[PDB]
Amino acid sequence: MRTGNAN
Amino acid sequence: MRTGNAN
Amino acid sequence: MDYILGRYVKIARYGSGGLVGGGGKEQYVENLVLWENIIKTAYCFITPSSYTAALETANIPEKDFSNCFRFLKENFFIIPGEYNNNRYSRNFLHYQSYGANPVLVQDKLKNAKVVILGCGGIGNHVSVILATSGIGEIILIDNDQIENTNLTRQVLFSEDDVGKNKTEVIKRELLKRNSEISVSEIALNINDYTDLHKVPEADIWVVSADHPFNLINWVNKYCVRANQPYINAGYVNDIAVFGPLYVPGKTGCYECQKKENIDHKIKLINSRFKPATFAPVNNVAAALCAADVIKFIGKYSEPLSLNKRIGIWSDEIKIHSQNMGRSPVCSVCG
Amino acid sequence: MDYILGRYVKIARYGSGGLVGGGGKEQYVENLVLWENIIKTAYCFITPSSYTAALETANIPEKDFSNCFRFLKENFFIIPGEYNNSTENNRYSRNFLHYQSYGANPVLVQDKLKNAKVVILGCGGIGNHVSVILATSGIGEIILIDNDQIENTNLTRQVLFSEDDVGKNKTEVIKRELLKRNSEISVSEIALNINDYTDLHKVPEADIWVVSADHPFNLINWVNKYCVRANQPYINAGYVNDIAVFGPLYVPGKTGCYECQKVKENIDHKIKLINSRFKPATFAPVNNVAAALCAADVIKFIGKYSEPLSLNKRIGIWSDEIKIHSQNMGRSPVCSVCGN
Amino acid sequence: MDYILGRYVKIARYGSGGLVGGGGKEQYVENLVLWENIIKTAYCFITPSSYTAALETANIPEKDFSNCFRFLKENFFIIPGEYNNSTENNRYSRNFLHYQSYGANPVLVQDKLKNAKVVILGCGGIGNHVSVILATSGIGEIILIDNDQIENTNLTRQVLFSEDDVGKNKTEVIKRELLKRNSEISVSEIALNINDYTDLHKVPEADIWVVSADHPFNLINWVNKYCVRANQPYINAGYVNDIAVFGPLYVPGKTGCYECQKVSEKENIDHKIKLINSRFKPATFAPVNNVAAALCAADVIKFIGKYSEPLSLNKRIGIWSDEIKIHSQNMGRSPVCSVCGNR
Amino acid sequence: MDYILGRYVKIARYGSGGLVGGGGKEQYVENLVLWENIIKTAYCFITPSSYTAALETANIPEKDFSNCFRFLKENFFIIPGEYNNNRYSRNFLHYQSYGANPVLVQDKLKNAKVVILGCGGIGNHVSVILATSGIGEIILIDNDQIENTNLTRQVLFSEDDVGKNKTEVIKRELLKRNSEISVSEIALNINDYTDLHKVPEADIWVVSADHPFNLINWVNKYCVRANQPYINAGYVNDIAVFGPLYVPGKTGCYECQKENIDHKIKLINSRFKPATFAPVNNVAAALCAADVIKFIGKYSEPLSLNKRIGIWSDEIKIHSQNMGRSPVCSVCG
Ligand SMILES: [Zn+2]
Ligand SMILES: [Zn+2]
Ligand SMILES: [Zn+2]
Ligand SMILES: [Zn+2]
Repeated sequence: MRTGNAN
Repeated sequence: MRTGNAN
Repeated sequence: MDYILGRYVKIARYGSGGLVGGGGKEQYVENLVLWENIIKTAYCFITPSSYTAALETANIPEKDFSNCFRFLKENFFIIPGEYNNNRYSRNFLHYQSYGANPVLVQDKLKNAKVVILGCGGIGNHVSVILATSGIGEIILIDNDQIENTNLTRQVLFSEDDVGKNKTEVIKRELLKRNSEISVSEIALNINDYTDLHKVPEADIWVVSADHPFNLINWVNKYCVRANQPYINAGYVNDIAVFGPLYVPGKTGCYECQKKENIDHKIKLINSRFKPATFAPVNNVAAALCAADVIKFIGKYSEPLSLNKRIGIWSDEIKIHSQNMGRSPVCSVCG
Repeated sequence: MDYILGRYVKIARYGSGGLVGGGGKEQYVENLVLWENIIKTAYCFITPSSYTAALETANIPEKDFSNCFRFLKENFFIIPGEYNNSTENNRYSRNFLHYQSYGANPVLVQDKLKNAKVVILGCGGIGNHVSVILATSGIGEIILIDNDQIENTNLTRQVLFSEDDVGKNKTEVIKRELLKRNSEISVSEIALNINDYTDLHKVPEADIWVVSADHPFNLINWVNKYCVRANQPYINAGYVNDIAVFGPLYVPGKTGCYECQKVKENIDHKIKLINSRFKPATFAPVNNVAAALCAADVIKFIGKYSEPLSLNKRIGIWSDEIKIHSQNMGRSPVCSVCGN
Repeated sequence: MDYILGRYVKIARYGSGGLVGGGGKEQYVENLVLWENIIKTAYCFITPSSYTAALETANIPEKDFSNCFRFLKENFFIIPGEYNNSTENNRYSRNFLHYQSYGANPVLVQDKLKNAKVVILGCGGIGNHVSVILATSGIGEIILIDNDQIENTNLTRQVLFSEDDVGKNKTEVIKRELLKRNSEISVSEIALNINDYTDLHKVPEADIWVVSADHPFNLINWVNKYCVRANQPYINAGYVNDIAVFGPLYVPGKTGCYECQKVSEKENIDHKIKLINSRFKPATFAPVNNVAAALCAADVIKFIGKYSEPLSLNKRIGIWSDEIKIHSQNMGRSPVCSVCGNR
Repeated sequence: MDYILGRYVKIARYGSGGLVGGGGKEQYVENLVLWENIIKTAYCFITPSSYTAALETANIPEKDFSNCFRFLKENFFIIPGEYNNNRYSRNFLHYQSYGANPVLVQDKLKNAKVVILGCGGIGNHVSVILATSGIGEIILIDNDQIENTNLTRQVLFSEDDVGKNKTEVIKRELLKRNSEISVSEIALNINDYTDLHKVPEADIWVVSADHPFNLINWVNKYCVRANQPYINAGYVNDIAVFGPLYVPGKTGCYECQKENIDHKIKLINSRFKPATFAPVNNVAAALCAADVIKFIGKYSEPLSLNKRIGIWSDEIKIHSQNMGRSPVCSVCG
């Protein structure tokens, strides 16, 4: 969540 | 939800 | 004007009265008298009937009948008989249940183009939903070859396809499943921002490539300047993620709401990063992404991820939403 | 006694300090000094290294190293070096970081799957999706049970089917498609629809039954009763129009059963007619959600590395609002079916 | 107002119901009773008949007739009866069916063709073929622009040219072959090859420029720059060895331009590259030329005729000849373009 | 033995390395040092050269030169000097680029015989491409006259020609273009199956006639029984169609894959005229001609083996229908 998506 | 699943 | 009871309506005795409806529209009617009046009213519309004619058919007062009628109509439990009119039949019940005319939704899908930017786990699952739902034109964008390792979650791929281009094989498999649509391929990975110019205008871009780490930042920026709707989907290890669904002039964008030796160490660790992929998590992100696309184009219901990045947990019973509303101070828009 | 940093760990400068990990295990550490120490510590395990060898390359005092090490270990951000003894080219390797992040040895989870047997009862939308996940994750034997044939309206959800497959049996086509994707596993098919309760005796014993067949209305009540008597684990998955449903996963002696928390002549005729006309408002996204989370529970139930979500719960995920809810289906000692 | 059933509609019993129409507009109706009603209604319009004169003649419910009449009218299977006066000795009779099937009044389309002026910039194999399709479809004015002479190796793709024409100007030969085929139209020739960018000022304004001359390498870049400044539509066509290429069709203010989607140093190898490239000659193949020419001409006809969208709007399209493959390159409008920005 | 760089090879600095070739065989070489070595190698073969002389002439390491040489050879970017050399000059480049010896291809065309069954729009275009490509003998079969309406699709026809035999006018225009070939005319339309026995044996039959509305079925049955290769090409209104290409025993054949309603349909269909459109006509004909040239030339696989291929004109679309051999087909096997 708080981090960006893997792809 | 309160009723059963369709399949 | 005929009205008809939708087939997706379900009724059951429960508590003090009973349940009318199935799914998110399911309603607990506590008053048994009212519940029975609702069913006696619904019964007059099993085969299509005008209001006045069903009123004469029903053995309940004009007052109650009007009320139960409006209850059924406002919940889309009864629909205009014309909406009852096939390949897309079960989708048709879905649209009806939201008070839409299915044929009009289906026409909007037929007339739409969707870019699938990334043809791995998410693209596989999104593109097949879109194609079998009758999205008219699908543009597949990827320069990758299929590996034996893909097969865990890239559902359209087979052991026999290992070595072929993902776009080529997706196209074949989408077309096996709906020969009525058109599918395009672009042999392209986004390795620089500049590469986004090769991606054509569409109703919406479905963005889901693992790398480069900042692909979504480039896409966001390109799409704001191009006024291009897009939706992001993917995962953060075991958490399924979809959203935001960016809509020019209407939503916030991906950027709206958000020491020497260490930065070096941080950079090394993060550059070794590989996601802990798991098909269930992939398939969840992709399914709810595709639902938002169909809703976005079909215009029968509000997409969930408007202004929102949504996470569904897989090791806990948990959905959590992050607000991505417009910011006057945003570095990209506003 | 080597430990290695998992590839699935990311760290982020965020807020006053930063984040360690991605996913359910993400931890926010408010203190920038402690978080910097966790970074300096994690970095020492990029290569497979014992506690002391890693410590030897750390430039921080041992008490801090030691606390950061324990933090990384308990969250499975660092794992035993041998848990990384796969090949990057193993067909199942993607899943392996998933297993590692739960503190499991991927080789061992994978061995449990390869030795398992799963009955797929119902080969419609849910069965299609559950069975390919299970097949591509390495469940060793899949038994497909359905008597229905493929129509044209199936194609919205039934992912393994094509226009060319119309007229054919669902079990034959699913089998052809699963073995095309994973020829290392075993797939069998039984031509059956559960018409009476008695029919259930024709369904084989297995690690678990995945139950999603379309008819009759009370198929779960049957399957539940049968499975309780037969000591057969099962998972139900389905939808109620726009809500995706999975659970309960019934485990004999361990969980509640389906029937555990079960709480006018003319009017009754009307209900019965209304309900006989019922057809669900199917929608692939909803189907796919229910099937995915069902498969996840089946994989965890057999692989044994994390607790299935639907133990003692029927779980609903809404599609037209952001909403998950669970129904308590825990054991009642008073239950009619599995009780006294 | 009469309606009439188009002669290009056909009908088959298929699957559960049947098919109505043919080609791209072909409709599969699954409902037998519906398909059956559609043909009963269609049958009433074989003769040019107003809705009710045709209605007084069928044996189905009035409301059922309306559903079927709606289906037929929307798909252009029945058309206004006014659309059906070509003299029948009208050369463009078969073209009229085409226009009708797209819901257009073929006489109005034909008139737009009559009033149009088309520049053929390059009179090689693509120019040959495009110019002949245009002449015989009745484009009123064609300006041939080329300064090359006919050679014997030309005869493989250059459809208008005889053995006896070797040595003549391509433009003089195209013009006589065009006037043999349609004496009604007007053809002029400009003895010119674009070698300066300034040479483009010698090219007259037209409804559209058909650009196929490949020499020099950056002909299209000059053409594109010039046409964006001059508000001048153009279409590019050509081939790269075994791949047939057409598009983009540039429409001022509407489409992207050639430049929209566009963003050796060692001298010892730079010289090797230039020699290799100076010796280049395309592996010409008449079927490749012809597919490129044909689709380019179709898009010219649609562009001028207005009855259907050209395919090469915002796209450069490549058709492979040694596989079953069409691929498009994005040439949609970029707001950051260095040629067509103008704002 | 000498090698020579093909004239159809083009080179471009691109991305992180460069492109080598154009068209279908276009190769993107990611590595700059490699791309620059391929260039140095190719430069050695601009004039015919043996492997040893070019190893000496290119001043690069043996392991690198050998890699570049194999690269260029495998893509037929350099070819045996013996394949090099003419009215068919450009066609030769085409055959060279598929790794054929163009003389041997051309010899095969020169010695072939092709039936054109139907001399309307499709037959016109096909016959002219076949004629100018050097097919040695062409037999035109049609008994129709030229009409003013023909002039929109029938490229060989002038105004002066309205009234004359199609077959007649095609023959003299083919011969103005390639005199070295021989053209026969047979004044025949196939109004009964029996008629086909008059259509002579050939390397291939091009089947374009859409008169009557069951012709391909007749042709299929004849060419099956007579071991005769054929190819179908036509149009369904705005869709161009070509294929299948039928090869005795090698491929599949065309058949491998109420009352008052009935006279109503029969009447409507009796009035059918196709919505013809020259660009569509020309696409179908061009691709058919290519397949004929490939079939008799043997240098590349014809596209429509086992396939019926549609090209749309109102949208960007090619689609092939499966027509591979059926074990249980009525007609063959
Ligand atoms: Zn913003
Ligand atoms: Zn119980
Ligand atoms: Zn521009
Ligand atoms: Zn056959």
